[PDB]
Amino acid sequence: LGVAFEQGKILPTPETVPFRLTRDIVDGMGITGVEGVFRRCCEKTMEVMRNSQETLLTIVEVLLYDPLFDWTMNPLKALYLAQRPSFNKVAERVLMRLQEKLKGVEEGTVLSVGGQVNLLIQQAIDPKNLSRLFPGWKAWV
Amino acid sequence: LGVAFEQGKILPTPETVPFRLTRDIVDGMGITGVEGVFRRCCEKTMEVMRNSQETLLTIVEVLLYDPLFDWTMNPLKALYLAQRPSFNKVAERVLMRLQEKLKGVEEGTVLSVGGQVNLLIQQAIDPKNLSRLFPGWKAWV
Amino acid sequence: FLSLARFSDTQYQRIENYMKSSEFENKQALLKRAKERYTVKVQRELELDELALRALKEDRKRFLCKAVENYINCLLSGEEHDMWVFRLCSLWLENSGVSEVNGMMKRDGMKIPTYKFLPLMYQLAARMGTKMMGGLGFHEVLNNLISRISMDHPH
Repeated sequence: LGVAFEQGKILPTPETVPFRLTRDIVDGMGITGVEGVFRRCCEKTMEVMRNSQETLLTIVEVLLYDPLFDWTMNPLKALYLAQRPSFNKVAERVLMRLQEKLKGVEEGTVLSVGGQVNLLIQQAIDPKNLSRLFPGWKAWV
Repeated sequence: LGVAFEQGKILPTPETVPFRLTRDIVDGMGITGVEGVFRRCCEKTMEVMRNSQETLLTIVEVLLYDPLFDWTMNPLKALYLAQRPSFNKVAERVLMRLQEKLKGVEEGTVLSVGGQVNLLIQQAIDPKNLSRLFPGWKAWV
Repeated sequence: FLSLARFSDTQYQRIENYMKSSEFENKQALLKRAKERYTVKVQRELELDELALRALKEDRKRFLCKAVENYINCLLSGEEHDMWVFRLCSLWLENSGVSEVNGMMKRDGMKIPTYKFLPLMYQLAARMGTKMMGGLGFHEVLNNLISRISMDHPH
């Protein structure tokens, strides 16, 4: 869990998927796929996250100001992760992005829990986003 | 109407009231005061503004990029208004503030039309905010 | 036409916001710091980022052209949504350097009735100029449109 707080998007090969929802993952959920248990559980989890936005934001604020927490991406880490043969401003931007996520703001518009979950599922299962990803991530898997 | 887009808050004596709702204004509305016709009409107007947020934002974008529109506050105008005996960044900040107003965001939280109207009425009729205002504005009037 | 124009404008606005987003600036600053074995990967990233930027710019240009064309068609196809001439003018002024947008404006906007441009006549007039006049230049097209509006509604 070294990579977090969307530091993977800053990588030379940006990650365009919020999480891994590849074909194997959906196939292992049964015939219903993402529809059914997965979508309802995602909605319930998002509702819980939204209802506890203040606590989560406070915890992340505590993490982001830790002097020994080296969560920021550096060129050495970026090259090590993908190899082939002001701190205050960044922290404030990350906190603002997290607050927008907790309040359902994605592209400047207010989205409900169901709409946000549907958008995340669509982004994760979009083949176009998976194509841009690094081969080592094994999007086809 | 020379002063607009919250340029009055940038003045040496900032304006802490969104509009004029002094004692005379409320008294002229009848015995019911702000309650009744005034509050319902404010809610209806705010709903109309919210439903046409895209058009209003586009119009304000057209205004703010007009080379001959000198809407920004300058020290000469600030001193002339209250006398006693990067442009792109400012425009973007103003547009963001207008978008937050149109979407009901006031202090980083989503407020309904009724809640926003109640907050505006409270801010306008607050004696503490009126006390800080310039005497020439005649808050007591 | 209005629905397609709105969707194309939304996509173009999202792309423009992504270009101006602080995340893009942070990524660019990281690449600049990294560029200052090591050579091969530095030039590889300085080529991949340029390729991605070119593709994003091409997508933005395509979305902008489609949005402008659909807004023009919507304006020519009715009068209920005349308020969107403000969005069409905002896109035209903010993208005056694109030759395709200027050509589309010259070919189709002259068929639009002039009275739809009356409310924003102040902003149309304030953009008059001479330095970039030509056959496909923005200034000549704007001058011709303003003159035609003035001829139709001088008052």
